[PDB]
Amino acid sequence: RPEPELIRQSWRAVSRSPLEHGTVLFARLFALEPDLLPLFQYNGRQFSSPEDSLSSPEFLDHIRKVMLVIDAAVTNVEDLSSLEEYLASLGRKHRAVGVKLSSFSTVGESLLYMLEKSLGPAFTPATRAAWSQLYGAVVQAMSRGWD
Ligand code: HEM
Repeated sequence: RPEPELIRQSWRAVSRSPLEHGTVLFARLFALEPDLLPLFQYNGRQFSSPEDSLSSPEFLDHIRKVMLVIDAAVTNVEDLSSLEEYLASLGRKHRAVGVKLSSFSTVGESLLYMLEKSLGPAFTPATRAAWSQLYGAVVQAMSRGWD
Protein backbone atom coordinates (compact mmCIF):
# COMPACT_ATOMS: atom_id res chain seq x y z
CA ARG A 1 0.00 0.00 0.00
CA PRO A 2 2.27 2.95 0.99
CA GLU A 3 4.55 3.56 -1.97
CA PRO A 4 7.79 2.05 -0.65
CA GLU A 5 10.10 4.30 -2.61
CA LEU A 6 8.44 7.50 -1.37
CA ILE A 7 8.80 6.25 2.17
CA ARG A 8 12.35 5.01 1.75
CA GLN A 9 13.74 8.04 -0.10
CA SER A 10 12.11 10.50 2.33
CA TRP A 11 13.30 8.49 5.36
CA ARG A 12 16.89 8.62 4.16
CA ALA A 13 16.90 12.31 4.81
CA VAL A 14 16.20 11.88 8.53
CA SER A 15 17.77 8.43 9.09
CA ARG A 16 21.09 10.00 8.30
CA SER A 17 21.08 11.88 11.59
CA PRO A 18 18.52 10.16 13.76
CA LEU A 19 19.28 11.93 17.04
CA GLU A 20 19.03 15.45 15.62
CA HIS A 21 15.78 14.71 13.77
CA GLY A 22 14.46 12.70 16.72
CA THR A 23 14.91 15.79 18.88
CA VAL A 24 12.89 17.89 16.49
CA LEU A 25 10.13 15.31 16.67
CA PHE A 26 10.13 15.23 20.52
CA ALA A 27 10.21 19.03 20.82
CA ARG A 28 7.00 19.20 18.81
CA LEU A 29 5.59 16.23 20.74
CA PHE A 30 6.15 17.95 24.12
CA ALA A 31 4.58 21.21 22.82
CA LEU A 32 1.50 19.27 21.71
CA GLU A 33 1.40 17.20 24.91
CA PRO A 34 3.17 18.69 27.90
CA ASP A 35 1.84 15.90 30.04
CA LEU A 36 4.35 13.50 28.46
CA LEU A 37 7.45 15.15 29.89
CA PRO A 38 6.90 13.61 33.38
CA LEU A 39 6.40 10.14 31.95
CA PHE A 40 10.18 9.80 31.58
CA GLN A 41 11.36 8.48 34.93
CA TYR A 42 15.03 7.56 35.36
CA ASN A 43 16.35 5.78 38.45
CA GLY A 44 14.02 8.14 40.17
CA ARG A 45 13.04 11.73 39.37
CA GLN A 46 12.28 13.23 35.94
CA PHE A 47 13.15 16.25 33.83
CA SER A 48 12.53 19.85 34.90
CA SER A 49 12.48 20.98 31.31
CA PRO A 50 11.83 19.65 27.89
CA GLU A 51 15.39 20.85 27.43
CA ASP A 52 16.68 19.24 30.64
CA SER A 53 15.56 15.82 29.41
CA LEU A 54 17.38 16.45 26.13
CA SER A 55 20.48 16.10 28.25
CA SER A 56 19.47 12.85 29.95
CA PRO A 57 21.17 9.69 28.72
CA GLU A 58 18.02 7.66 29.08
CA PHE A 59 16.06 10.22 27.12
CA LEU A 60 18.52 10.38 24.23
CA ASP A 61 18.70 6.60 24.19
CA HIS A 62 14.96 6.63 23.85
CA ILE A 63 15.16 8.95 20.80
CA ARG A 64 17.35 6.35 19.16
CA LYS A 65 14.95 3.54 20.05
CA VAL A 66 12.03 5.46 18.57
CA MET A 67 13.91 6.10 15.30
CA LEU A 68 14.93 2.43 15.13
CA VAL A 69 11.33 1.30 15.34
CA ILE A 70 10.32 3.81 12.66
CA ASP A 71 13.27 2.48 10.63
CA ALA A 72 11.83 -1.04 10.99
CA ALA A 73 8.46 0.19 9.66
CA VAL A 74 10.37 1.61 6.67
CA THR A 75 12.34 -1.60 6.00
CA ASN A 76 9.06 -3.55 6.32
CA VAL A 77 6.85 -1.14 4.34
CA GLU A 78 6.09 -3.83 1.74
CA ASP A 79 4.90 -6.19 4.47
CA LEU A 80 4.18 -4.42 7.75
CA SER A 81 2.18 -7.40 9.03
CA SER A 82 5.41 -9.14 9.98
CA LEU A 83 6.05 -6.41 12.59
CA GLU A 84 2.63 -6.73 14.19
CA GLU A 85 3.68 -8.93 17.12
CA TYR A 86 6.70 -6.82 17.95
CA LEU A 87 4.66 -3.59 17.91
CA ALA A 88 1.88 -5.18 20.01
CA SER A 89 4.44 -6.00 22.75
CA LEU A 90 5.93 -2.52 22.36
CA GLY A 91 2.41 -1.11 22.82
CA ARG A 92 1.97 -3.13 26.02
CA LYS A 93 5.27 -1.89 27.33
CA HIS A 94 4.13 1.73 26.92
CA ARG A 95 0.77 1.02 28.46
CA ALA A 96 2.64 -0.45 31.43
CA VAL A 97 4.52 2.80 32.07
CA GLY A 98 1.47 5.07 31.82
CA VAL A 99 1.47 6.20 28.20
CA LYS A 100 -1.98 6.56 26.62
CA LEU A 101 -2.55 5.11 23.15
CA SER A 102 -3.89 8.50 22.03
CA SER A 103 -0.41 9.96 22.57
CA PHE A 104 0.77 7.90 19.54
CA SER A 105 -1.50 10.01 17.32
CA THR A 106 0.44 13.05 18.60
CA VAL A 107 3.67 11.26 17.77
CA GLY A 108 2.37 10.87 14.19
CA GLU A 109 1.60 14.57 13.91
CA SER A 110 5.07 15.22 15.30
CA LEU A 111 6.69 12.82 12.82
CA LEU A 112 5.06 14.63 9.86
CA TYR A 113 6.27 18.00 11.28
CA MET A 114 9.79 16.62 11.58
CA LEU A 115 9.64 15.46 7.95
CA GLU A 116 8.17 18.82 6.80
CA LYS A 117 11.04 20.62 8.52
CA SER A 118 13.71 18.42 6.92
CA LEU A 119 12.42 17.98 3.36
CA GLY A 120 10.48 21.17 2.66
CA PRO A 121 8.77 21.09 -0.74
CA ALA A 122 10.33 17.65 -1.34
CA PHE A 123 7.78 16.39 1.26
CA THR A 124 5.01 16.06 -1.35
CA PRO A 125 1.34 15.47 -0.87
CA ALA A 126 1.84 11.90 -2.03
CA THR A 127 4.74 11.41 0.39
CA ARG A 128 2.74 12.86 3.25
CA ALA A 129 -0.15 10.47 2.56
CA ALA A 130 2.21 7.50 2.38
CA TRP A 131 3.62 8.45 5.79
CA SER A 132 0.19 8.90 7.35
CA GLN A 133 -0.78 5.46 6.06
CA LEU A 134 2.45 3.78 7.25
CA TYR A 135 2.36 5.36 10.71
CA GLY A 136 -1.37 4.72 11.03
CA ALA A 137 -0.62 1.01 10.48
CA VAL A 138 2.19 1.06 13.03
CA VAL A 139 -0.11 2.52 15.67
CA GLN A 140 -2.89 0.06 14.80
CA ALA A 141 -0.44 -2.76 15.47
CA MET A 142 0.63 -1.21 18.76
CA SER A 143 -2.96 -0.76 19.97
CA ARG A 144 -3.10 -4.55 20.47
CA GLY A 145 -0.98 -4.04 23.57
CA TRP A 146 -3.61 -2.05 25.44
CA ASP A 147 -5.16 -5.26 26.71
C1 HEM B 1 4.30 8.85 22.97
C2 HEM B 1 5.37 9.21 23.68
C3 HEM B 1 6.29 8.13 24.30
C4 HEM B 1 6.59 8.01 25.59
C5 HEM B 1 6.11 8.90 26.76
C6 HEM B 1 7.47 6.88 25.72
C7 HEM B 1 8.00 6.42 26.89
C8 HEM B 1 8.81 5.32 27.02
C9 HEM B 1 9.39 4.88 28.26
C10 HEM B 1 9.22 5.58 29.64
C11 HEM B 1 10.10 3.77 28.00
C12 HEM B 1 10.92 2.95 29.01
C13 HEM B 1 12.31 3.58 29.16
C14 HEM B 1 13.21 3.27 27.97
O1 HEM B 1 13.32 2.08 27.57
O2 HEM B 1 13.84 4.23 27.42
C15 HEM B 1 9.98 3.49 26.59
C16 HEM B 1 10.57 2.43 25.95
C17 HEM B 1 10.64 2.23 24.61
N1 HEM B 1 10.00 2.98 23.64
FE1 HEM B 1 8.86 4.70 24.04
N2 HEM B 1 7.67 6.33 24.48
C18 HEM B 1 6.98 7.07 23.58
C19 HEM B 1 6.94 6.83 22.23
C20 HEM B 1 7.60 5.84 21.57
C21 HEM B 1 7.50 5.56 20.15
C22 HEM B 1 6.65 6.35 19.15
C23 HEM B 1 8.29 4.52 19.88
C24 HEM B 1 8.53 3.87 18.52
C25 HEM B 1 7.50 3.40 17.82
C26 HEM B 1 8.91 4.09 21.10
C27 HEM B 1 9.81 3.04 21.21
C28 HEM B 1 10.28 2.51 22.38
C29 HEM B 1 11.16 1.38 22.48
C30 HEM B 1 11.74 0.55 21.31
C31 HEM B 1 11.41 1.20 23.96
C32 HEM B 1 12.25 0.11 24.65
C33 HEM B 1 11.30 -1.06 24.91
C34 HEM B 1 11.99 -2.12 25.73
O3 HEM B 1 12.42 -1.80 26.87
O4 HEM B 1 12.09 -3.27 25.26
N3 HEM B 1 8.47 4.91 22.11
N4 HEM B 1 9.19 4.46 26.01
